[PDB]
Amino acid sequence: TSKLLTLVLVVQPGRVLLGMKKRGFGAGKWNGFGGKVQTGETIEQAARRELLEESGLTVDTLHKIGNIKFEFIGETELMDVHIFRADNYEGEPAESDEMRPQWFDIDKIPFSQMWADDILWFPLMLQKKRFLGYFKFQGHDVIVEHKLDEVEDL
Ligand SMILES: Nc1nc(NC2CC2)cc(-c2cccc(Cl)c2Cl)n1
Repeated sequence: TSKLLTLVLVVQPGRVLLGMKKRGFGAGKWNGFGGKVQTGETIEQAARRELLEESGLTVDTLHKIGNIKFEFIGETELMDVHIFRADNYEGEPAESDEMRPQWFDIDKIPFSQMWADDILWFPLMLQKKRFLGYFKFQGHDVIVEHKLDEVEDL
């Protein structure tokens, strides 16, 4: 089994918008915006909705930039995460019950308080190189195996 999940990174020249998750799974980490994809909708439809609800932003075009499956040792279910880049948006970022948004300069991204994988795939996302990966975790904080390829090489 895989759980279908969406993640959106809103980017401007030199900076990325992240949100501090205030509750639930991954509470206390900065991340992009997203969540579960419901049965009967597309991955993209979920992403647009969840961005608006969590950050206040409406996006025109979402660019598909990555797909990573995550496995946790000792656990059955995988997370299938679909990652998008937004280069333009309407509205202004604002705190919601789920997320507190904040801009970070690209040389100041707080990787030590993000999911452990972000530091490894962020450079591909920032360079607009579409990618595919597979990560195996030992608990929430330790990466046992990480694999990443640009899809151009497959
Ligand atoms: N950056 C990043 N890294 C992740 N790494 C996997 C160890 C969990 C998972 C997620 C993610 C994406 C969408 C929704 C949810 Cl709930 C999550 Cl947790 N994001």
